[PDB]
Amino acid sequence: FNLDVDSPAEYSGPEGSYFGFAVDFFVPSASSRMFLLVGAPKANTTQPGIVEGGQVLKCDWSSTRRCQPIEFDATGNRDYAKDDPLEFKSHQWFGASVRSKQDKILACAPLYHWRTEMKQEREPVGTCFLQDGTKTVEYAPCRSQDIDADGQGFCQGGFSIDFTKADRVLLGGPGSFYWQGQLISDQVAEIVSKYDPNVYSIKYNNQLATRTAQAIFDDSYLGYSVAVGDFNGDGIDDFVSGVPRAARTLGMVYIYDGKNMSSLYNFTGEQMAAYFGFSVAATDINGDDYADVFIGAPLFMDRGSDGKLQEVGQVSVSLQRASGDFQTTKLNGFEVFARFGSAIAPLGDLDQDGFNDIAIAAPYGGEDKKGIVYIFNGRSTGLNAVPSQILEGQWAARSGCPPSFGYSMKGATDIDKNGYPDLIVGAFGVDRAILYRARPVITVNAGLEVYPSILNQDNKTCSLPGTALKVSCFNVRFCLKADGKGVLPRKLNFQVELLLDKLKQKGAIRRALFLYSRSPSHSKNMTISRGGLMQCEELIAYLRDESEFRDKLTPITIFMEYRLDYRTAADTTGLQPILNQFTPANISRQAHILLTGG
Amino acid sequence: FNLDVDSPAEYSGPEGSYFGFAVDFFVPSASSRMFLLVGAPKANTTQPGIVEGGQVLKCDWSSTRRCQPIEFDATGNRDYAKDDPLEFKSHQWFGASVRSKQDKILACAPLYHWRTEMKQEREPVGTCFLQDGTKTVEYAPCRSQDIDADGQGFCQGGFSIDFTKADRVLLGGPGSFYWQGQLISDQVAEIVSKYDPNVYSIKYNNQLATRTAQAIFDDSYLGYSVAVGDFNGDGIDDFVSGVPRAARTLGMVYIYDGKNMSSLYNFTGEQMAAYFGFSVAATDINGDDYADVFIGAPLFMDRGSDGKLQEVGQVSVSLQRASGDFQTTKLNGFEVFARFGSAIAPLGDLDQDGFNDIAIAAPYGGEDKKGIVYIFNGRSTGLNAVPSQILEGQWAARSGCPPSFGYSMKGATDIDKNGYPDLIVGAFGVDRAILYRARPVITVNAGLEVYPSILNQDNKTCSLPGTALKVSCFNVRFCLKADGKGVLPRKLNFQVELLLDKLKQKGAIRRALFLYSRSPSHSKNMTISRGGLMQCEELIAYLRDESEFRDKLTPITIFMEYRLDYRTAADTTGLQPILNQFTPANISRQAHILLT
Amino acid sequence: INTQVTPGNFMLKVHPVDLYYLVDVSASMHNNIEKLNSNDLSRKMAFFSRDFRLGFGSYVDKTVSPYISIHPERIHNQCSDYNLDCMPPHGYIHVLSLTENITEFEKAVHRQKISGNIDTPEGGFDAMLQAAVCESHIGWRKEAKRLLLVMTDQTSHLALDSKLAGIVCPNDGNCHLKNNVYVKSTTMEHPSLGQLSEKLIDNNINVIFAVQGKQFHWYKDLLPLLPGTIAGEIESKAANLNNLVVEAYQKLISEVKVQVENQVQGIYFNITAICPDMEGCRNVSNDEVLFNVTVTMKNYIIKPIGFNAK
Amino acid sequence: NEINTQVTPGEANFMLKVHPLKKYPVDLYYLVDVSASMHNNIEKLNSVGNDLSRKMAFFSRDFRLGFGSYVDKTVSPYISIHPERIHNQCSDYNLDCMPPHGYIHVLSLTENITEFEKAVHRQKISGNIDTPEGGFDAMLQAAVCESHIGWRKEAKRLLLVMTDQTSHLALDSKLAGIVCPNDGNCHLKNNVYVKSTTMEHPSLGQLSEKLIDNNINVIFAVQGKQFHWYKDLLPLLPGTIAGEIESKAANLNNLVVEAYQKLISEVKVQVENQVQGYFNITAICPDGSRKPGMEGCRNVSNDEVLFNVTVTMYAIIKPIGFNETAKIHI
Amino acid sequence: GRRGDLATIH
Amino acid sequence: RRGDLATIH
Ligand SMILES: *[C@@H]1O[C@H](CO)[C@@H](O[C@@H]2O[C@H](CO)[C@@H](O[C@@H]3O[C@H](CO[C@H]4O[C@H](CO[C@H]5O[C@H](CO)[C@@H](O)[C@H](O)[C@@H]5O)[C@@H](O)[C@H](O[C@H]5O[C@H](CO)[C@@H](O)[C@H](O)[C@@H]5O)[C@@H]4O)[C@@H](O)[C@H](O[C@H]4O[C@H](CO)[C@@H](O)[C@H](O)[C@@H]4O)[C@@H]3O)[C@H](O)[C@H]2NC(C)=O)[C@H](O)[C@H]1NC(C)=O
Ligand SMILES: *[C@@H]1O[C@H](CO)[C@@H](O[C@@H]2O[C@H](CO)[C@@H](O[C@@H]3O[C@H](CO)[C@@H](O)[C@H](O[C@H]4O[C@H](CO)[C@@H](O)[C@H](O)[C@@H]4O)[C@@H]3O)[C@H](O)[C@H]2NC(C)=O)[C@H](O)[C@H]1NC(C)=O
Ligand SMILES: *[C@@H]1O[C@H](CO)[C@@H](O)[C@H](O)[C@H]1NC(C)=O
Ligand SMILES: *[C@@H]1O[C@H](CO)[C@@H](O)[C@H](O)[C@H]1NC(C)=O
Ligand SMILES: *[C@@H]1O[C@H](CO)[C@@H](O)[C@H](O)[C@H]1NC(C)=O
Ligand SMILES: [Ca+2]
Ligand SMILES: [Ca+2]
Ligand SMILES: [Ca+2]
Ligand SMILES: [Ca+2]
Ligand SMILES: [Ca+2]
Ligand SMILES: [Ca+2]
Ligand SMILES: [Ca+2]
Ligand SMILES: [Ca+2]
Ligand SMILES: [Ca+2]
Ligand SMILES: [Ca+2]
Ligand SMILES: [Mg+2]
Ligand SMILES: [Mg+2]
Repeated sequence: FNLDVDSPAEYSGPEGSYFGFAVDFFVPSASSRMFLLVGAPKANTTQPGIVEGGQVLKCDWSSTRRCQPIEFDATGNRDYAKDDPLEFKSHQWFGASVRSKQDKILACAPLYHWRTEMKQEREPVGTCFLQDGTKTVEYAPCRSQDIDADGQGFCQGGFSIDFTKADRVLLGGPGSFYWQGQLISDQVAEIVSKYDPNVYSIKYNNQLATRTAQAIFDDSYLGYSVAVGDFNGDGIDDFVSGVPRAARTLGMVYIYDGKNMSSLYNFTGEQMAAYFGFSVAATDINGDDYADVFIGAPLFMDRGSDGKLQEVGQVSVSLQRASGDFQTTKLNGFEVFARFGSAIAPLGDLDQDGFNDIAIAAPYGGEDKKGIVYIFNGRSTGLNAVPSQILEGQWAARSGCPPSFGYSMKGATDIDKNGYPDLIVGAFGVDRAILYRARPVITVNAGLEVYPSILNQDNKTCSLPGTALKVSCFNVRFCLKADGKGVLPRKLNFQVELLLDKLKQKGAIRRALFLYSRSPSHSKNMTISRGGLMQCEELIAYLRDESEFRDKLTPITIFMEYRLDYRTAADTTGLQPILNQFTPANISRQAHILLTGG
Repeated sequence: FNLDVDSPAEYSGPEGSYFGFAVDFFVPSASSRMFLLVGAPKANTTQPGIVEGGQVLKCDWSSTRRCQPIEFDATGNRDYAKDDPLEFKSHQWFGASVRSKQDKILACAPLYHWRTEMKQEREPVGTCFLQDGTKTVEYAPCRSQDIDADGQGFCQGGFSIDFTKADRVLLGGPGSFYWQGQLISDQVAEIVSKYDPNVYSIKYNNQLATRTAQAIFDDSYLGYSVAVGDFNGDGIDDFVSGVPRAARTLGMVYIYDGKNMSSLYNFTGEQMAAYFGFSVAATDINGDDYADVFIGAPLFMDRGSDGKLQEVGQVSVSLQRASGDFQTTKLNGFEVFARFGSAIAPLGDLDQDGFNDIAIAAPYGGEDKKGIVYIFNGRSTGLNAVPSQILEGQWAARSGCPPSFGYSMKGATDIDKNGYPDLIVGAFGVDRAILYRARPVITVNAGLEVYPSILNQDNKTCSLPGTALKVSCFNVRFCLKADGKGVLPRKLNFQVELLLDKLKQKGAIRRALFLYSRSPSHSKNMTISRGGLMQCEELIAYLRDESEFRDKLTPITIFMEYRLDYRTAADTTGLQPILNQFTPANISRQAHILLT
Repeated sequence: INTQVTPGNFMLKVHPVDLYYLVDVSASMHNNIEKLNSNDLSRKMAFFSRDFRLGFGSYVDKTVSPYISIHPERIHNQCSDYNLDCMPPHGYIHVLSLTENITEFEKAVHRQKISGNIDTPEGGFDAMLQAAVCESHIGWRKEAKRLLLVMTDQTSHLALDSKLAGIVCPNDGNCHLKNNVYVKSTTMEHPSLGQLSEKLIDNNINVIFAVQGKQFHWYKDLLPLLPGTIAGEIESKAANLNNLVVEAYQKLISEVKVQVENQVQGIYFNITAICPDMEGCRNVSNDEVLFNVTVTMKNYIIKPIGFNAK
Repeated sequence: NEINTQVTPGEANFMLKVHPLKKYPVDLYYLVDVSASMHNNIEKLNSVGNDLSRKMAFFSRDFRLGFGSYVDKTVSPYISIHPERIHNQCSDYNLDCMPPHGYIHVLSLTENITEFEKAVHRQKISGNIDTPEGGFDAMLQAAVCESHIGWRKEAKRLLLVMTDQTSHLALDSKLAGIVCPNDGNCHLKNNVYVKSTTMEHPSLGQLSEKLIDNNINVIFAVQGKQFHWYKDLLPLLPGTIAGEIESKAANLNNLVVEAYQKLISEVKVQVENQVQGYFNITAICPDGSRKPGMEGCRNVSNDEVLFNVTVTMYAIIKPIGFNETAKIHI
Repeated sequence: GRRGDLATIH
Repeated sequence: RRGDLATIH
């Protein structure tokens, strides 16, 4: 709820290059600097005689919003022999997938084709490039002697990727073995140690991979998506991958062990063609210290209110149990054809309340299908199913392809170093990427007392200011105390609004007024020091004369509400704090007239 | 803590034969019987014209404790030609290493010498025999064309041996390549498929063996000892070996992949001449399923409390991390010159408490240097460094050599089929071997309630039987529950002993008495069923009249102790259960008099 | 003051065929096309349809990598390794608009060649959609139960299968035939079942799946997600098409479901179907029906299953 | 009553001292490795005596020197069991080698220098196979066998060990089938170590204790790179010192005198026994310095020593290799 | 081997 | 050939 929609950082790329198809952060270390990363899969490059060879750019956070491509490979199509092209880097979609871990950067080209050393063929084995400081190496684990479709010929390695806690790569290739798909994992220390530019099919010792299976598994797309997280307590990150066309297209999500690639758990969708497994994510969403699994099914259609079917989408939420089980809960979309669940981005603690949070995108929803993103906050009981914030796409369709705001996104990094995780969103349909900054959260403890509460009309104690009349008075004391995590000043300006006898309407007569105003309402501009003790203001109210109103039974409600002056609490960049949406910004008490007695 | 010492099974061999130098179990599974295997390196035989060739005896556990020799090779020295002896089986120390897996037995003679096929030489290549029920064969991989010290001529193959999970042998030979040492692993399926008694240098197809290296590694003793365990998560057992003289005598331990014999991990001792690596063992000790490594350094000396050195020996425990490196602790010895760490024997789950255990010997420690064993139990956190049991050698040195009780031992086999691993201990110095049986462990939960706990002298409710009087009563209830694993009786019998107002001594008047006895003590023989519901017994006590005692401040403590009737809980063989280690010998409650 | 539905616990009741042969001409279908050649359809069907017509079209898959081989020798002839007389692959081709001259269909089929590609699943939903929205090219008759017979032996490609080929732009659901050929087969991803179902319903088109192998049960398990559609297994001994299409048409007319559309920004439509004995009812020609609708408050249709009442 | 020692006193924070008597009488024993690798060093040992007395007169107050040799255990696999080489381990190289042996005592401590000169010149070379040699077996026998060698009562007992290679350890004998630990007694039936084939080598612990109990200081005369081996073992053997023989030889006399100087400058202290339970010693030098008990004090000659010892919860306190033990008890 | 659309041929 | 007899070698 605290993402700054007022002044988001916007980044642009060359037209038609799908700038924003993939995004991520980059915190190299060895220096106090940070940057973004954005993928342009259809970008034209200077590589000799190559069309739309793809490219990944590095957009900087410091002041200006300028991006520069990363020369991963300035060469062209190498030759296996005279006039015999070894590779085909045109339309390879380099940058279709991006992923960074500290100094290492890994981009891939799912549609890179190569010749095979054995025959003049054009096979999309897919390749990836890895950079670390000044070193840059190629990584095509599917570029092997195991060729053709029954082998790794169409694997399209790098389709999806991810790092691990201990510097192991995880790579998907849904084409392997007649589209059974495949997963591959290699130690980063081996991708660089065993790299040889004259060798085209490199073999790594400590490699883990899935093997070919029976033909029934054909057309499963193992490796269509990937995530990582521990699911057996060993500490070693395990491998989670979506298999959308699995189980007669019900879809599945395989979990393999990260130490020996042995199967651990299976998930199985429940609707055919729902593409259960288009997206996957893992993160502890309830402070239990156990990674929780999120699975996307963008094409799921639920039986609506009128017994009719309509495509909305659905994400499944599973909480890892100490026993190894999963407490699974579901979550449908809101708008039709919005493809809810296309992207699922862990965020960390977006509000610094103790539990991690997650973003979920519906790239074809909203006004004019400009795309939407939904923010969901986590709790000890699980995921709060009502989103706390909605990000609306700002760009109308350019030419043919919708903007696709939310198709990709990445979070969990505090780039402005303010204390709160920030978020990146991409819209390749207009070649854009946006960086939403997390606003700090102020938590307010408000208190309100009204004494006495049983009011006695004939108990006339206080005298009106200046005059000699006497009225039945009673005190109203409101208290205000606040603090917050992150970059804030030491004093906050609030705007308190009190109202007496709220139940009464405009035409109805109001029975309780304030001693020094003779009015129901009372405004105040209070100013508390941050993290201080309770600061209170004591007021004196009174009742109208006994003979001015007839209703003595209806209660007299006393309502308070406090706003915060945001424009003034801004930091060095104009990022304004926000009030913790958890608590109600209002509280109400009550007092009643005393009737008869003895 | 549960090893039976009251009546162990003692086996004895021929004098001076070093009977007990090497011990193991034999569980054929094609006979549904179980035996002990004992090595007698310096025993005489009937082999024609041979002296101290050595034997291996099959000692039977059932019925009397009588051993028989196994007939592996009844022939004498073969001839390469007339009057050109090929073999020199005299003083070959056959049986110095024994190691049995299923119906397959493997003995070795590390001092066997042969002539070689190229030269009238006499070199100790060492040899082994392998029996499998009805067929027995020879196995001498160091008896090859790689003769002389420059090769395997002095390898002494069989100095240490071990089997693996997947029917492979691991054999060590500390003398290969001018004592660099060597490891050799051959499939058992081929040691039998390729054997030929007229071929002396046999080729094995799938052999794995270390390779001769730089001369700096001379005098290393690779293969001095061997163990097995997975250390790279491949399922196949990997090879672990001590190299006691490696690294300028600091000692080392090499681990090799059990699939292509490529080096995996290196341990290294901290002190010179400690002989780090004399013994090795590999077993999961903390229930994680990762083989943990145990290394002995018998001659290690620790800077003692007085700033002076003293040789006590040291074992190093190393837990295998999931990351892949090891978490290592060290554990020193107790008595001087006891050679703590000469032998290390995994025991399995000695108390079936969920974690495997281990024994560690000090062959030359104790009263009159008769040898001691130290039983250490494992925990989730590692190895509990406090020994729960001590086994003391019970024989005085016959002559010349110390009994060496514990120099060799083997365990992790439940020979009596009672669900608890037993332990074999050998003392070759007196030609003896003991079978220590593990007693069943009973876990007992005891309960004791006292209500009300504040007693009102003027609250006379219960009537004292036998008199017209009334007295202030309070209830004493006690409960009991017992269970155990494995072979146990269906019902156990505990003798409960309650005493009232225990803080008073003979002479001092006891304030509270039992209603139906007018006595401060109460005895009951309670009988509960193992694994059944708890059993309680409610009682009633009362206080003396106000005019019979003056002290009202001292608490009235209620003391309970509950023995077990061991003799009746014993099984058919007289092996009686044992109460779990940390069971209170007594539980107590309290009640107080109420003043004014 | 009438239509064919009455009217134009409150209940409601109800009171010329155009067939389009959309056939998979992939390599795996080499044995089924030879049986599709042969006239009898009209023989069995004339008495019940009260005059009818039939068109014809073919489909294979998207003509891009990795669904086909991009090798020059087979990019145009996907059967180069077997030097077979295969025509080029294609997403969807329209050869014969709805015509009453039966002999033209017989000629258009006999003249048909076989294509080929790589991956088993075929891009059939791509052709089905175009056949539904393209009314001017096919010529769907106004007041006529519009039928679309899809003939294949394997599972179909889904919307997001196109991500492999780098196709990420959703299908727009319009007609794209510049010269009776689907041109967007390489630019727009396959349609989803929701997109397919809605466009199928909006044109009052009922689907008939003519499938052969074990993959018949696949299309069978999807009929709940496509109201107005039916499936039927071709016997691998072939020559069963005529008996299946008539059996499919009979069962199709016996099915009488009801659906809703739009609302007044908040209404319940708690329909409750009652049979003469899921909103439909089979084994029911001009016999009674009845559906009970419940209505509430907190403004512009009720659509019969593929039929021709606001 | 009396105080008849060289340490003050002879029999809580009580201080102790020692009297650094100047001009000690010395007893040296040349225990030399006569393995084949030493073939070039024995020829250099011949004329070391006469000059030794020349150089040693300045520091010693009359002295003697004995001689013995060692090779290795005369069993397989340390030697060749071939009949032709069992007695002559140099048969392949037809050299005039004497038989191998564990330890031989040829010349008891004698003050007649010409006697040492004769016993060395008469010495032959042996041979065996494995590089390491069984030296510790001989050192022990030379220490415990007091009646055969004749160690003088009042004489700083010196033992020069001369070798060029590392030594066999206690448990190396398992290869030979020798598994009975060393008993640490004297086993010379006729000036010949008989148990070399029945008892395993002694451990460093056993060796240290027997060296200290007989007040014997060791000098390691080593040549090759293996000098650093014996150097790295002096922490485990109090009272010993090492010296690298120059590969050009003629360094025995310079090491023994140079080693003796440092040996007399070294004054460590050790403990012994207890009452079933610290002895937190703190040694102090002639120059104000806080030196640990075992730290001794270097560069001391006939000057005072000191070191207050604290005892809290029959025992002996031995200066390192001195002929005087000041016992303490309650 | 060869599976998929061209398998029956093949 | 190394060991004790190597110098001779
Ligand atoms: C690929 O590698 C993985 C390893 O990552 C491997 O999975 C192992 O499988 C083996 C057997 O197949 C398991 O070994 C058994 O483990 C039994 C006890 O395991 C329980 O306790 C474990 C102890 O861990 C605790 O302590 C450590 C250190 O404090 C800490 O790291 C832990 O968090 C925990 O506190 C525990 O790790 C383990 O957890 C697994 O199981 C639970 C179900 O109970 C599940 O919920 C978890 O998600 C996790 O999967 C488990 O709880 C042990 O008693 C048992 O010993 C018996 O059998 C052996 C023979 O194997 C006998 O020798 C012994 O005497 C007993 O009879 C055995 O050792 C091991 O625990 C698994 N490890 C993991 C991490 O899952 C796969 O099999 C490998 N696949 C292939 C194809 O090789
Ligand atoms: C007639 O009306 C007058 C007022 O018009 C009334 O006098 C006031 O009564 C209130 C009680 O309703 C008194 O409030 C208390 O003040 C004392 C201090 O003197 C506090 O300690 C009291 O305890 C708590 O009050 C709050 C909760 O109610 C807490 O927030 C607070 O921290 C204390 O813990 C309480 O506040 C008030 O002091 C008097 N004022 C005067 C001037 O007397 C009178 O009692 C009425 N009489 C009749 C007969 O109706
Ligand atoms: C806050 O209240 C004070 C009253 O003293 C007023 O002067 C000031 O203008 C107010 N500020 C805002 C932002 O309303
Ligand atoms: C008070 O705050 C709550 C939020 O908890 C809100 O729902 C409610 O409408 C508010 N009431 C008024 C009168 O503003
Ligand atoms: C005894 O030793 C201690 C060491 O701390 C020293 O302080 C003290 O002076 C010594 N005794 C005397 C008498 O000096
Ligand atoms: Ca894991
Ligand atoms: Ca969790
Ligand atoms: Ca949160
Ligand atoms: Ca931030
Ligand atoms: Ca292994
Ligand atoms: Ca372990
Ligand atoms: Ca245990
Ligand atoms: Ca047992
Ligand atoms: Ca296809
Ligand atoms: Ca030697
Ligand atoms: Mg096909
Ligand atoms: Mg030598």
